[PDB]
Amino acid sequence: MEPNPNRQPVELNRTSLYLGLLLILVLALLFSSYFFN
Amino acid sequence: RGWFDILDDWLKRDRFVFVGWSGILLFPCAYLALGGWLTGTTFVTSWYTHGLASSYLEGCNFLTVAVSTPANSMGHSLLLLWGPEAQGDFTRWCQLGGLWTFIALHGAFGLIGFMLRQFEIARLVGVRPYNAIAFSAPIAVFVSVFLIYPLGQSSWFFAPSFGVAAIFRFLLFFQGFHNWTLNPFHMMGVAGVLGGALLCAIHGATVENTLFQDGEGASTFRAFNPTQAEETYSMVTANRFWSQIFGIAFSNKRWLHFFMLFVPVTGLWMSAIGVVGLALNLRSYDFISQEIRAAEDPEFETFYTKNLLLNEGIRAWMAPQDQPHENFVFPEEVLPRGNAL
Amino acid sequence: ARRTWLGDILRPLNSEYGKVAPGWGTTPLMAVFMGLFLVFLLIILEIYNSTLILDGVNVSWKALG
Amino acid sequence: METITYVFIFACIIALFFFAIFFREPPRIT
Amino acid sequence: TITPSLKGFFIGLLSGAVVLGLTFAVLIAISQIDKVQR
Amino acid sequence: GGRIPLWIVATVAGMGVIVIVGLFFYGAYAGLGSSL
Amino acid sequence: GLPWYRVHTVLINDPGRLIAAHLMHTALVAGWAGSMALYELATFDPSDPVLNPMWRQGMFVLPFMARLGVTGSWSGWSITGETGIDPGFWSFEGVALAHIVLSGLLFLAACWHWVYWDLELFRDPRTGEPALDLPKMFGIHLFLAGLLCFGFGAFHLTGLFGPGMWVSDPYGLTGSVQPVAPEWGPDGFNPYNPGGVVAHHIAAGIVGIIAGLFHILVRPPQRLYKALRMGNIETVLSSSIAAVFFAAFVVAGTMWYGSATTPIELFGPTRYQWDSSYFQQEINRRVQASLASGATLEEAWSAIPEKLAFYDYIGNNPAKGGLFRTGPMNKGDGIAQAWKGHAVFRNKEGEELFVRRMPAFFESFPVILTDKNGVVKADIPFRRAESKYSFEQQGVTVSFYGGELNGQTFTDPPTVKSYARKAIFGEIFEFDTETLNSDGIFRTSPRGWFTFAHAVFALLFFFGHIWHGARTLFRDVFSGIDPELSPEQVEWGFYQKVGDVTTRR
Amino acid sequence: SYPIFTVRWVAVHTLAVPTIFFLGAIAAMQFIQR
Amino acid sequence: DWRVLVVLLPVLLAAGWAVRNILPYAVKQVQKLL
Amino acid sequence: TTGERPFSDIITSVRYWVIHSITIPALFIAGWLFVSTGLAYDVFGTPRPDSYYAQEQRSIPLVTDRFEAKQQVETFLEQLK
Amino acid sequence: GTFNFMIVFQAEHNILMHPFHQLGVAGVFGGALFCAMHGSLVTSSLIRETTETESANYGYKFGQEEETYNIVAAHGYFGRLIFQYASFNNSRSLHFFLAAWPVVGVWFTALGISTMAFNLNGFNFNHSVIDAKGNVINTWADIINRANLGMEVMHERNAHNFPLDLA
Amino acid sequence: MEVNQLGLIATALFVLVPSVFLIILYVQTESQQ
Ligand code: CLA
Ligand code: CLA
Ligand code: CLA
Ligand code: CLA
Ligand code: CLA
Ligand SMILES: CC(C)=CCC/C(C)=C/CC/C(C)=C/CC/C(C)=C/CC/C(C)=C/CC/C(C)=C/CC/C(C)=C/CC/C(C)=C/CC/C(C)=C/CC1=CC(=O)C(C)=C(C)C1=O
Ligand SMILES: CC1=C(/C=C/C(C)=C/C=C/C(C)=C/C=C/C=C(C)/C=C/C=C(C)/C=C/C2=C(C)CCCC2(C)C)C(C)(C)CCC1
Ligand SMILES: CC1=C(/C=C/C(C)=C/C=C/C(C)=C/C=C/C=C(C)/C=C/C=C(C)/C=C/C2=C(C)CCCC2(C)C)C(C)(C)CCC1
Ligand SMILES: CC1=C(/C=C/C(C)=C/C=C/C(C)=C/C=C/C=C(C)/C=C/C=C(C)/C=C/C2=C(C)CCCC2(C)C)C(C)(C)CCC1
Ligand code: OEX
Ligand SMILES: [Cl-]
Ligand SMILES: [Cl-]
Ligand SMILES: [Fe+2]
Repeated sequence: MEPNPNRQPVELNRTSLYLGLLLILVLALLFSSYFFN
Repeated sequence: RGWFDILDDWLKRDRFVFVGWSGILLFPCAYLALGGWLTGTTFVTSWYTHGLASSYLEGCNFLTVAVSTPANSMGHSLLLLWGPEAQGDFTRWCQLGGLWTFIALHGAFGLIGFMLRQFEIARLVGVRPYNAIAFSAPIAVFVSVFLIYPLGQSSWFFAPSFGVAAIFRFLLFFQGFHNWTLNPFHMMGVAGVLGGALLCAIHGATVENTLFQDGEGASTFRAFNPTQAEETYSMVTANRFWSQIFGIAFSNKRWLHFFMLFVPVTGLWMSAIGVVGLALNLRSYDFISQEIRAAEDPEFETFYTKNLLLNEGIRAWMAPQDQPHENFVFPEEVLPRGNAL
Repeated sequence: ARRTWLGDILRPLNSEYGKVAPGWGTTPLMAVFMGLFLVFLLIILEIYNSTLILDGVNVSWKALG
Repeated sequence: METITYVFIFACIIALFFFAIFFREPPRIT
Repeated sequence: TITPSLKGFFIGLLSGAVVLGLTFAVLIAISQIDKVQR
Repeated sequence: GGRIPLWIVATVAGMGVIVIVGLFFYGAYAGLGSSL
Repeated sequence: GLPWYRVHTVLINDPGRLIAAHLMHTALVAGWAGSMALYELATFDPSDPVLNPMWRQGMFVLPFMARLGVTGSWSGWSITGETGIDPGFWSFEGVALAHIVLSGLLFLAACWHWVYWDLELFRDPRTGEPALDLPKMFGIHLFLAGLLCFGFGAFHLTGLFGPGMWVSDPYGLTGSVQPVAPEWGPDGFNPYNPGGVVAHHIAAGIVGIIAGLFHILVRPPQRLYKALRMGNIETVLSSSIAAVFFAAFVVAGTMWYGSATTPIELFGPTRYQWDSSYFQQEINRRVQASLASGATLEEAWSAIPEKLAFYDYIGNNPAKGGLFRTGPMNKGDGIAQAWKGHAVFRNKEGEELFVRRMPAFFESFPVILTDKNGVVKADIPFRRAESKYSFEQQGVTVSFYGGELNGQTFTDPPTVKSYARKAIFGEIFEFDTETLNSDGIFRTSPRGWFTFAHAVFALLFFFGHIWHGARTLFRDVFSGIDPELSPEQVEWGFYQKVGDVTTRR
Repeated sequence: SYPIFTVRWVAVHTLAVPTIFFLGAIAAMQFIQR
Repeated sequence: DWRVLVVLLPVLLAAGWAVRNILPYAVKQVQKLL
Repeated sequence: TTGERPFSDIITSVRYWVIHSITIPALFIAGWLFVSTGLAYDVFGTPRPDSYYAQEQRSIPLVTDRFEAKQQVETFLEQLK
Repeated sequence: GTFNFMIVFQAEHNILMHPFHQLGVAGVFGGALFCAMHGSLVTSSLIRETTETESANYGYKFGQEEETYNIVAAHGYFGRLIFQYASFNNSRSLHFFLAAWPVVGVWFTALGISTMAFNLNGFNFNHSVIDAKGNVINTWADIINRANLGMEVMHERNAHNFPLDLA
Repeated sequence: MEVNQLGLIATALFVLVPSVFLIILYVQTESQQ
């Protein structure tokens, strides 16, 4: 049986990392207060 | 070569206003929602639903005129002209707030029409349909605010009335009753709206101040050609500027313009979610930890506790007139009031 | 690709990819059922909403007694 | 512990600022 | 039985039909008179 | 066919709005809606 | 490489791994059901279905098991309060175990399909290409859906071969699982009639069998196949999402307004039952009937089942909660223990006085007493200096009839004011606040939490309908417009009909 | 050799016509008095 | 009642006046449609 | 560019202004008479300055029932007769 | 504290009824709309340069000489969504439009705050409508005013010894 | 303050889990070239 031909690689560049982290950190900082209530 | 294909042909002709299949839903409804509003704001009262005047005929100006919501006694009745409440009497329909549902429903179907229009013109021209997609954010705001909110509530009476000052009243309702400013979904909406206006001005001014000198005249507009293949500003100089002024800057023109789509569309979507919670009085009204300290410790004061006094003033002072159907009677001695005022 | 007993059995159910009736086919008929189902959903909605009022249809909790 | 949590996130954002600026992928032409 | 609101339902139902019908009557006509050359 | 100079249509039209709007503003001070 | 937001596109032309991912999703969802139920069982207190029903206790899945007839625990309790029962294997716990075994068997099946993705079954015999005949698949699945919808109505709900469903009287006092006969007439479309739920499933079950049959045998028209890109599995996702959000709005609304399938003993009351003093009307009907029938005050009120008076209390109104006020309703006002009695205010003249009730809109509300005519005769003043209606000045008293305080009168103004303040919530209860260390702030009910989630999810799925619908109809330009588009196709008047070069001039 | 009556003609007049009617009723209103 | 004809008369003359003034040119357009 | 007649060529055209110096003012007058005759008040049910309250009254005639609402506003209106 | 500030400003100046705040909203809603419109329209007319398995964003390389979208095609779409002449075919006018609209509107809302500092407040139509007897006939402005009052009487509840809050 | 004790586990997981995800995909992106 042949190995699956539908596999692709995944990419996350460094700007997308910075954008993602900024998003999560700001989200955490907006909601943290409501979680502590 | 049948009648359908013939009609498709005629609907899809290139003319001063394209029509399309979507025009068949859109145009009747867009025209009626708009005629409804102009008609009611010029001639129609709010006396029997609200105890308010609301037309030019009655002496209101453009700021105070409005098509107001039906009386709270109508519940969520569709208020069809031909239905059990107005029984086909056009005059009674108007007086019961039948034009509120008329505007809101034809409006709702007009918005569908418009988004299908964007779909139809984008397919026939061969572009990608991201303008249509972006318009999903206006729709979600509309349906959550004007439909879902009062459906969670006791009646249409508590949706927004269609009018400038009337929408002002609605903003203050949500402060006093929902403490909506505290709500993390409104804040993200706010970040989205202002984020967008910021992106709007900053991208427009950057293009206009990294222009290439392409003509001899002091008016730099004349020297763009819509068919030129050449970028009309330097992305490179614009990047170096913002890198050196701000620390980071865009390098990708596609990411930039996609981000301009993303930011405002997302903020509106977040606020829509927040209003849905409010449909059920699921507010972000209080911080519990604050209330327990403040109850026990009368020297503890924050801007959080200050604003809930202000909300308390709003509720008590506006409720009787803003909700006549509850016949509230607050004798003087029970109104909350700071010293002297 | 891998043959299996159960595959051979289900084989004809995934065998007519791309087969269509000609032209318009049953579309006019489909459209009828569509029109009916809509009016039927109007009735259901207007009963729930109380713009349709029917004898012996007491739309309330009190209709469980 | 609430105070600590708030300051740690804020602190992290400032450090992310730092890397996003001095340790960006550098833009390169054509 | 046959209630007022049911009478009204059919009024609304039949009026929507007119408007749609009449509207598509007009539209078929015009598409037939003013065809694209091709 | 092009017999009226367009600048003319524009000054008359323009004055026409000016008139009707000033009516609407005079009426904020007279009659219904004036506080009187 | 693939961007992060596109990783799962690798399944689009791999039917086996698509089945493997779908199996894993199913396994995780059945897994969740099992774990939620066990956590609920580990925290449910079944000792008082009157003042501490499941819906005060933050129970989310318990009530759905009870709604279809699972009412009992291997521990011997049932939710009706019967002690001594024996439910067989299909107890709350057995339902939970089942879903976990299911989760585990589904997980293995997924391993097998991921590894053996290259099944001949999935290949078009002509071309050798992966290919799913979606039109016939629709007819097969539809036909199965009708069999099950039919059988579920025909056997489970009737009691023919099964337990029936939860039914109750209009005031949620005597609910139970009973078989239901269908209602075939017009009142079967009344949401508050449970026989219409039976009729619906039998009738729709047959329609789905028949249509199923139609969709297996009759090929789609060429016009529709082309218009709806029926060779494209993403069209099925576009329309499938649209259907799911249609259905999520509906279940949201029936939860909020209430229907025969959202009974108040499982989910709690509605806000509208507070707006319209629904339970209060009925309470008053009984005290007047007791009384005309020659009972005393003490007797007429003592005659009031506590369960009924507990509905007549804003603390159980689902529209008094808050978004980040978490946990059960018991975490807020506490665990209800007893009814204190119905409170009666009289001024110094002996007029009966009525505390004006708090509306769902108001986090806080003043204390205002009125006579049977709506005329204000007392209040708790804010500014004291010009006050003229103080309980002190008017000599307001409270007497209690029924309940724990039955036949007791208080007259000292601070105590009177105290009950006046609770009277705005409706009927007056004694709460346990230590046990859950309750903070005294109202939470919402499962009725509230379920409406909120499904109304939100549905709205979000609207955008999923729009995204994947656009992607089906514009697949050909997903990556960009034609680089040799020419300004004649896009300039005006070039073509009589837009985007159709056969109509040049 | 243009046409007079077009879809465009219709849209234009759909809005123009009742715009003036309204501007005339509203004009009359400035003279209503209590 | 009588107020309605009052209101309606000017619209009719506006119709008749535009009717008669445009009639000749409007006929050529219908002929031209084959 | 799509075959209609250009706007700027219409509103300077003499045939245009011949028709419209009649239609525009006839419409402006129609709409006037709609208000001046008092008809607009009756088509829409809008209260006149003298018919919001009855002389010694200070209550709103707020509608308060759903299926009797027609009858309600009618009752309030006979209390002005 | 920001929210405290904007509540008190409304009770003391009726900023919502002030035209310059209405233009700031117009600037700030209009800005967000034009941001989305411009972003969706450029995004709709990207020229194909990538495959289905990659970010179209990789179709642009920093510093490329050619433009990366077809504006004629974008004009052609938005022109037909409205009509031809309500849409831009010149990129310079378009980008200056994006700049000017939110900038101007926010000049005004900043001027509004600057001028309500000298208590030239928003329009006041409290009791502007009365009947033939002389009764007040409320509008939505009077409702606003009631909410405004509830703010007035509660804010800085201990700090006022005399009947008017004159600053 | 008398604050919600799961607030802390909640915030930490809210932050950590999406972050680790982004990092994992970034570092293996760099390991390719
Ligand atoms: C064409 C677009 C369009 C759309 C989408 C709508 C949509 C709507 N209108 Mg609007 N309306 C339109 C055009 C449209 N209207 C036009 C052109 C006018 C001007 C005449 C109006 C005037 C108008 C008024 C005055 C009112 C509405 C109202 C409504 C709402 C209720 C309609 C209803 O119950 O339908 C019911 C009817 C249908 C759904 C039609 C279904 C057609 C069936 C399937 C065919 C039946 C055919 C027949 C039985 C077969 C032959 C039988 C035999 C005897 C020969 C709804 C939002 C009401 C509203 O807003 O309430 C607040 C309202 O009061 N409309
Ligand atoms: C810093 C100030 C600020 C900012 C930037 C915002 C921003 C926002 N607010 Mg918040 N607000 C604020 C302060 C602010 N707010 C304060 C202090 C309060 C007091 C509590 C409120 C109270 C408040 C309420 C009560 C609501 C908002 C809402 C919103 C959102 C509205 C989005 C929108 O465009 O809807 C505009 C409307 C639409 C986009 C709907 C569709 C529009 C269609 C396309 C109309 C088409 C027009 C048609 C062509 C014809 C018109 C012609 C005619 C007029 C001539 C947005 C996120 C709303 C929200 O969250 O919505 C979910 C909402 O209901 N705000
Ligand atoms: C072997 C069969 C089986 C049985 C008997 C049950 C039985 C139960 N499950 Mg489990 N479950 C199963 C399989 C099964 N499950 C699987 C495979 C999964 C993984 C998805 C789950 C996941 C699951 C969850 C997540 C939950 C349950 C729950 C429950 C309980 C309530 C069920 C309920 O209210 O459904 C209600 C179901 C519906 C209302 C579905 C309606 C279907 C809609 C209307 C679609 C119609 C579309 C159709 C194609 C169109 C038809 C056309 C027509 C013309 C015919 C009950 C004990 C609940 C519970 O209490 O858990 C503890 C719960 O929350 N189950
Ligand atoms: C439809 C789903 C659903 C619903 C309605 C409920 C409902 C309920 N659950 Mg259950 N639960 C669910 C799913 C659900 N659950 C799942 C999936 C799990 C496993 C995680 C559990 C695990 C669970 C436990 C362990 C407990 C409950 C409990 C409860 C009850 C109270 C919960 C509460 O206070 O919520 C509070 C809700 C909120 C504070 C709202 C949070 C919403 C956040 C803020 C959204 C995030 C925003 C996002 C990040 C924004 C970014 C977007 C943008 C950038 C794109 C209530 C009956 C409790 C109970 O009483 O049990 C007896 C309890 O202890 N649930
Ligand atoms: C049955 C539902 C369903 C299914 C099967 C799919 C399937 C797909 N979508 Mg659609 N989509 C849906 C619903 C669905 N979508 C809805 C409701 C929305 C609106 C929110 C979208 C919005 C959407 C967009 C905008 C895009 C897709 C794309 C895609 C494809 C790639 C997605 C991917 O790799 O995700 C990868 C996602 C991750 C690796 C992480 C996401 C983590 C999220 C943000 C939080 C996770 C929540 C948590 C797991 C709990 C589950 C949620 C709850 C509902 C149960 C794939 C074909 C993409 C596409 O078109 O590519 C061609 C794309 O760009 N979808
Ligand atoms: C000590 C401590 C604890 C301090 C306390 C301080 C304090 C109180 C902090 C509170 C923080 C707080 C919680 C804030 C929360 C903020 C909040 C509400 C979050 C929003 C979250 C959210 C997800 C909202 C949804 C909407 C959303 C997606 C909005 C995004 C907004 C956003 C980031 C917009 C972009 C902003 C902007 C300035 C962009 C700069 C762009 C820029 C570089 C352009 C320059 C440029 C232009 C060109 O034209 C060209 C050509 C080039 C080349 C070019 O480069
Ligand atoms: C409702 C209804 C209906 C219909 C209706 C309609 C459709 C209407 C229309 C209407 C319209 C269609 C209207 C219009 C109006 C208009 C107006 C009223 C205008 C005004 C304007 C002005 C005032 C302006 C001015 C100005 C300024 C201020 C500034 C800027 C510039 C200018 C100059 C513009 C029907 C029949 C179905 C029946 C039922 C109901
Ligand atoms: C195909 C299709 C579909 C489906 C469809 C269907 C499923 C259908 C159904 C249908 C139906 C299922 C229908 C029904 C109907 C019904 C009716 C319409 C009825 C009526 C009734 C009446 C009207 C009656 C009356 C009365 C009364 C009430 C009382 C007295 C007597 C009398 C008789 C008068 C869809 C959508 C998915 C889409 C795609 C396509
Ligand atoms: C293997 C096996 C087995 C076993 C099994 C088991 C043991 C299972 C488990 C399972 C389970 C144990 C599962 C569970 C699941 C869970 C889930 C899957 C969850 C989910 C979650 C989520 C998704 C959430 C979300 C969220 C959050 C977190 C926050 C809030 C909001 C929301 C809701 C969004 C047996 C022996 C039988 C057989 C053989 C094999
Ligand atoms: O500090 Mn801050 O807030 Ca301006 O007014 Mn006077 O002062 Mn006080 O009062 Mn209102
Ligand atoms: Cl303050
Ligand atoms: Cl002072
Ligand atoms: Fe740009």
